[PDB]
Amino acid sequence: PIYVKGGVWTNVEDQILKAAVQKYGTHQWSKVASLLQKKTARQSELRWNEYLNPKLNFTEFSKEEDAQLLDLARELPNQWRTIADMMARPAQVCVERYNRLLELEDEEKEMLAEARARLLNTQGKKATRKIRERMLEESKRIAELQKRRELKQAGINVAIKKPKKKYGTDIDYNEDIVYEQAPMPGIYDTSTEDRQIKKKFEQFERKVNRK
Amino acid sequence: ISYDQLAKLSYEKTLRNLATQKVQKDTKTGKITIADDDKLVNKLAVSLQSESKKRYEARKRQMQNASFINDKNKQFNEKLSRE
Amino acid sequence: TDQIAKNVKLDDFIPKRQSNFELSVPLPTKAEIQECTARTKSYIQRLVNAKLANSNNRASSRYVTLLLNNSHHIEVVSKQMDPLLPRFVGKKARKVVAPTENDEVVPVLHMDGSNDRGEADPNEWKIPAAVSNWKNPNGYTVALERRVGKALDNENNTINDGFMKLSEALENADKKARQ
Amino acid sequence: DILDLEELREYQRRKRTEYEGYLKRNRLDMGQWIRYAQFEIEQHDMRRARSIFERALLVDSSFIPLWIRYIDAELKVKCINHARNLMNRAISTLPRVDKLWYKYLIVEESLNNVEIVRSLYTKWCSLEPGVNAWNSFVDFEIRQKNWNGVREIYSKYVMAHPQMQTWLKWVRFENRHGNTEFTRSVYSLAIDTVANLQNLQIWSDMEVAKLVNSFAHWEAAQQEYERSSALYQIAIEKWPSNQLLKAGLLDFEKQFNSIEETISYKRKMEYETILSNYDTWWLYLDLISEFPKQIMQTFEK
Amino acid sequence: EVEVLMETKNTQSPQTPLVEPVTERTKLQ
Amino acid sequence: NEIVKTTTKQRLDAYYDLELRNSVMDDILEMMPESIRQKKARTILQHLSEAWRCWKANIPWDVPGMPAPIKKIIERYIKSKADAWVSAAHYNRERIKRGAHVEKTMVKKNLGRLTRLWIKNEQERQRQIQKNGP
Amino acid sequence: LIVNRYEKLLSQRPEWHAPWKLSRVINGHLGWVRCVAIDPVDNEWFITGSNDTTMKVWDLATGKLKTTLAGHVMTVRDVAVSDRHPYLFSVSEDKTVKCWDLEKNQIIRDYYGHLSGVRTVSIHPTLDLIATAGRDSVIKLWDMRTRIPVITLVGHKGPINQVQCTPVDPQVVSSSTDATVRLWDVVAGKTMKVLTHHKRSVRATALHPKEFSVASACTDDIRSWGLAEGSLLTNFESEKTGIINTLSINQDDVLFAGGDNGVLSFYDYKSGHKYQSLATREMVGSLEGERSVLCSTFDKTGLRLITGEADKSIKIWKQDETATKESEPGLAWNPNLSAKRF
Amino acid sequence: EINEPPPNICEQCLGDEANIRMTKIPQGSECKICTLPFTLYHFKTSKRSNNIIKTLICVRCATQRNICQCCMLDSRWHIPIQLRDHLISLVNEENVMTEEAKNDMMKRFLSLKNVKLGGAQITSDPSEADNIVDKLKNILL
Amino acid sequence: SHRPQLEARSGAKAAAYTPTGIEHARLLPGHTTLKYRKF
RNA sequence: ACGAAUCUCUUUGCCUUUUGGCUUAGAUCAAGUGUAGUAUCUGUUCUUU
RNA sequence: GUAUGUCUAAAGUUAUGCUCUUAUUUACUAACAA
Ligand SMILES: [Zn+2]
Ligand SMILES: [Zn+2]
Repeated sequence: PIYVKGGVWTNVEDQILKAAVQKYGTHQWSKVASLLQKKTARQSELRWNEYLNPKLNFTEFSKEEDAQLLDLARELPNQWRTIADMMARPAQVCVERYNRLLELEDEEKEMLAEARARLLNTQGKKATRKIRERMLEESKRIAELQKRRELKQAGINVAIKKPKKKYGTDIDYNEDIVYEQAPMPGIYDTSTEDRQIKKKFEQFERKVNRK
Repeated sequence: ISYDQLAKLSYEKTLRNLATQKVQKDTKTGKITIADDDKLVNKLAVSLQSESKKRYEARKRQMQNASFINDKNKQFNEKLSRE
Repeated sequence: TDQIAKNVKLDDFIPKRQSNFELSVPLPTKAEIQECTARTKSYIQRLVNAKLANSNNRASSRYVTLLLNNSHHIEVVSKQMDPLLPRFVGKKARKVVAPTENDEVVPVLHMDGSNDRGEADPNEWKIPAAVSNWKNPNGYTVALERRVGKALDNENNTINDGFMKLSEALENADKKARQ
Repeated sequence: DILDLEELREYQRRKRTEYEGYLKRNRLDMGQWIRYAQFEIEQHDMRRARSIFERALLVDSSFIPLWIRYIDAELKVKCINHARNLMNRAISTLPRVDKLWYKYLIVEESLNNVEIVRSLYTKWCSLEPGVNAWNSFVDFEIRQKNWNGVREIYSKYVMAHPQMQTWLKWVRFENRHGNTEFTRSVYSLAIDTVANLQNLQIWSDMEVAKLVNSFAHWEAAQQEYERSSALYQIAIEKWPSNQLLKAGLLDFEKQFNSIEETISYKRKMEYETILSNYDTWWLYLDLISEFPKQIMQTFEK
Repeated sequence: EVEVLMETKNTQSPQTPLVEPVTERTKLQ
Repeated sequence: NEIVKTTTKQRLDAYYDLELRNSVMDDILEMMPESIRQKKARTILQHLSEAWRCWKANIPWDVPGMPAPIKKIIERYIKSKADAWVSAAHYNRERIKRGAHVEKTMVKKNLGRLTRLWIKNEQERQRQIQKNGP
Repeated sequence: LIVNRYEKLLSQRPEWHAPWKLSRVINGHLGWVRCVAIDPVDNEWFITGSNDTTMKVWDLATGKLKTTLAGHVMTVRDVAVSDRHPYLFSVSEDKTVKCWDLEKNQIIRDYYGHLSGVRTVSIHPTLDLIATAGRDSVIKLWDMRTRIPVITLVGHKGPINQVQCTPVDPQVVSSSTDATVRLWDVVAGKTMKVLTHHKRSVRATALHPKEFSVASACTDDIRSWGLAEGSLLTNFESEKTGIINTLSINQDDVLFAGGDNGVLSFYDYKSGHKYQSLATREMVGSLEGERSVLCSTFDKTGLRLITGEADKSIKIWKQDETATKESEPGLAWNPNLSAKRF
Repeated sequence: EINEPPPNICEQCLGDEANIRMTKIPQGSECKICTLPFTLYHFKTSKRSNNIIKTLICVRCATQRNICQCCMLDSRWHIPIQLRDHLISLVNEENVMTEEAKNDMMKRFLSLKNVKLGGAQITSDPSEADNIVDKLKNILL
Repeated sequence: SHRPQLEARSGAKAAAYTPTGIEHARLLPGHTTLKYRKF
């Protein structure tokens, strides 16, 4: 059922919100709200600001601090946000202290599963689609190989079709060297080495053929 | 430690790895054939491969040691935590 | 043997004035400047002419400022072609990768060796991995302390100097009114 | 998986296309280049690997690690001349980086082409490199059993690094050396050079003080203390600002009078004391030690 | 700096109002 | 295939900003004595971007682990950028008053900028009020 | 061999120059004054290119805003009045190299071609041809009359922070971020010689007037180079000073260098002797990183330095006419020798 | 660009006339090797000979192979390039090939390089050519 | 995904590229003649 | 015990898969159903381990 | 519903703890119906 948001902060929900904040940061409150099926953006942000943020404090005030507080009250009359700032505390808590001084789970688990799923899924659709295409492509390739290999076993040699070249100057790199930038001309002689490496190459090819 | 020092210090090390255990020029061609021991070059090749292999396995061990979501993030938080 | 890195040599490091100040590097000769100008001016004029007569706009044709292939001899000619068909059939805006052709090697040669200041500095220069309160591209979750910061609301002291006087003033004023 | 030849060819192609593509975007990602080159090496096609390295080099020469990787790749297939040629080229390009030189040196050492390593070392040292280069060279030339020509390079090692540490190191070497005559000779040389370039055109008073101290203790081991004494007098004579020098002298006197030692040393302590502010203790000390005009003048002060 | 021999100038408007050229056309009479 | 596009009203901002980050990056590399990699410049420029945003917010950009010189440099460059922005905004608003040809999108942009500017001004005034009494 | 050279250095004496003081300050622009260039025919007015894009022309004598010029879109990174013919070239990050005509105060000819935001223009002294180079890493050469690019001096492997056109064979000195400098056989389309004696961005270069040389800057070191052979001339004593933005040399061998520190350096061009440091001031409201001299040039006289600082200020500097060898000498020059270049 | 290099045509090909009149169309075709514009030169060998001879390849290509621009043969020996490379491979060496890259982009790139190919290095300098010839002769007997 | 600018399109390639021979709008000859100074 | 080599660990050094732009945070946060698919749920029984 | 992107369009290149059965949710998707 669709409805108007609000309610009360269940601890699991709070935890989820915290996680979201770690993920997306303190200025994308829409996304975090979306992550919570019950609670609004504004609600969420407020909660983070007021209760949930770890760079707040809820430790009791020293006698000096009490003095500072009540003195502020005396001097700044009920401008409690300002007062809170002065204290260096969140405002509601300060107010409460001042006042003191003067005198179901299936649903929750659903959003959890969804939440964890989201947070562990950090890529735009382009990415997902791309990896999908990659694995599909791989599958296609192996299937093709299986055909080719099958035919070889059968006795019909089929050369693998090239990639249908996208443009006139598209390169196949096995045809010939990519952009043979040769080594710097030889000061020390290199002839024997050239031979040996050539032999090694040819030998490798032979091995592959036999393999 | 600069790359000045770390070079010389690594130079000093591989000299301890050594401490464990002719020129002919055709000036018209410019080809300076230094005919040297083929057994020693092979001993360089095997040693140098072994040095690189030792290092390669060293990372593999350190990768298999263990507030994140994916492989990279875990390491990225480790890049933050080291500070 | 006197060839190992023959391209590099110490005299390139040597400043050729530090020894002998007032080593009068001669400002170029006027006559030789006329030479250079003549050469380069001739060249650039030719180049621009080439550029111009190349282009299809016949409009820019009016701002345009024999051989032997052995001991054997021959006459070269340029046959005028139909001014419908493309002037330069060859050129077709090819993509071409350039080979560098850095056949001669060239040094990169800096003289310094800093150890004390050069090693003490990197500890200061090491920049922290920038993380935002705005925008993760990769969606890496990270610690909340590393996320949100500033931590400087403390001040509270100079701000109050006057407020006391003000609120106190109000209190006293009110008292006076009341009584 | 990779069974037949043609199939392997296709694999090679596809991989290349990936690698090539990724290079196209970020021409500079040397990690990507070197990875690609590793791939070439793996394929056992060396020429292509070489080409890749070359291209990579062109894209960014200053990245030393790339050079190193190329070098080692070359070494791998026992294509030693290519490695050597390349390393020479690297040196030519970037001589003022050390790791290239060291790479070359180790290669040659393993090769046991000792003459060539000497020759190259001569070159590198000739370019007025870091002290480190000199030291490594010396170590090489000590690991080389001989003790001549080494002398010449030590002489040149002062020429490039006129530093007292150099001199001291040389002296240490001569200590290893059997013939004590050269030790004294070296000391004489060093002192002479110091004398010649007396004026403010070298190291501070510290280095010279250190040198004088070292010399003094060498002589102390040897017979002729007369000459040591003479040197000390000469030193105080030739040099002003003799806090270090006087200190050393005092120490020597103590070793080898007592009143003098207490006097000058104590006075120094007063100077030190002054620098700190026990200023009362200083003045008192002066009064006791004294001279008495300077005691009462400085007392007044 | 109101005191020092450094002479500050917070200029705003043009003197020559984009008509008077910056270099003048030399010619015959 | 040497297309190279000019700047125009439509792509002016993007070009500006790329030029800026190139300049900043260059300066930082000049400063940096280790000769760090491009990947280590990514951290730098990203840092810069965050700084810019912080400035936009009027939240002071005080990252602890930096070297002071870098912090200085970035502060400078964002001041330059900021100056460019504010003046541009001012020019736009006069333009809008005049009733000139101006992009619907552009006018919205200007509204946004001027709002942020206003908020920044305002809370600066609050700060001022705090810092030296009513 | 070092001791010989050092000895020789000590033997010689770098001459005394009169020191400098902040004569005039102009808070004219509403941005950084990244370009400054002064009319070499008359020595009357000098223009300065802001980041605003409004290059403003300033009389020296009065100091007043002579007139604004605003044909560009993005920061006018460089300008260059041609003494040879009455054409104020300029250039922005908008990739334009617009040629103004001062006989009309409008723009005349644009030079399209540049792939990326061009940093510097230099006009050829003995030709009607101008050189320009930017992030493209390419120093192009424009024929003015015909407004085409004639030639493109490819070579540099990174953006090309300065350029200087000379009259000789090496017609272009191209100073890049690539930690190089190039001299070119312009006719050939080839670097005749390539000096590389810099660790960092070679991002401030200047031709000496009556010497035929060119000083260049790095992050600290400031070489000075003799471009006949393509040879080095002199290392300088810039060992602790900042990243040099600009490097204008005086007529009287008084090489200036502008610090990203903010500190105005001052060198004897012949020797290298740092004969004055001067920590600049910022405008009252500025931040402490902003005091950075981003531009500089001397007049025809050589007795007025002009500096485009990032405090939106165009500061001007006189040599002290009350100065002597005893009343303000230099900074007691001393070649350091600590594994140094001298 | 400027017409800096001259055309590289051999003798046999060109024909035995004291003066022929050829024409040059600049930027006049893509070559037969490297797909790249060049100055196409062409001529009837005689006046009344029907067959025109057009310069197939570009001058850079010609230089690179060290060949005629009309014959595709070595300018020295007037023989097929491949054949001459085989001959060279046989005497003095074991391996001398002149690999043209059969990919349309790479061929251009290769053409651009001012570097002689295997056999071309021998046949360029006439001394070396002569040496090769004498060695070949020796091999014969 | 979509990434900042680092290594600019260097006009090395554009130099080695073949000419187009198009006639752009502004390369039409504007202000043919140059001015000069008195000197 | 000194010298060396091999192995394992720990401390530091190296960051070794270790955040790659800009705009008005680039903008705005909903009223749906049944039919099907897909996945995910949960129960549900029994089998044998 | 589209941009857009792949695919096909035929001729043979000469080598020797689980399985199970179901019913329910929720989500997403759907030019399919309402
Ligand atoms: Zn022919
Ligand atoms: Zn060709």
